[PDB]
Amino acid sequence: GAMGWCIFIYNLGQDADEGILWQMFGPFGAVTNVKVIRDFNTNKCKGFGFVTMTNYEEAAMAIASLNGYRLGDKILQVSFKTNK
Amino acid sequence: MGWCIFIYNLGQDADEGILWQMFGPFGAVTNVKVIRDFNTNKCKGFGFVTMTNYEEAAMAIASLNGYRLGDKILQVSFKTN
RNA sequence: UUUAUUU
Repeated sequence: GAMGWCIFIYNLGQDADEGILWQMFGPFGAVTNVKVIRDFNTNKCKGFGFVTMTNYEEAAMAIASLNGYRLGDKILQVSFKTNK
Repeated sequence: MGWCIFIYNLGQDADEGILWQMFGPFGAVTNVKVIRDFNTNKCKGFGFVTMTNYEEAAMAIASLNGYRLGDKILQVSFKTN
């Protein structure tokens, strides 16, 4: 719908930035927003972020390819965002 | 803040209650956490306690290291970087 | 075997 679908990415590095998210997700389809969550005191990435994709089937393709992807030396976890 | 204490060789079913019961008697404790596998939610075998007072943390460590928890011998120490 | 897990 209008909100799109929100994807949660875990196991980003301390120097990860929005550019790394756009680059990873952009290829699978329309991406409308990205955000890296950063540590209040250090300004480093706390290790996770969010990407909003418009179309469910493109979001599902992204998650299938990127969940388990090795970025630097860490195995990413990616899935649709849950509440909290 | 306080002094962070590392506890290794916790079993799968270990929880915060067991850590509170062990370390509580030695002095002020402000946090306990058991580390769990994100998927299975089973304790991965270690946890942490934060105690406020350096000398009380020392006493807990010297007293509890080698403590037998179920079938397992615990390793307790000041947390390393 | 030394805690970033959902803005």
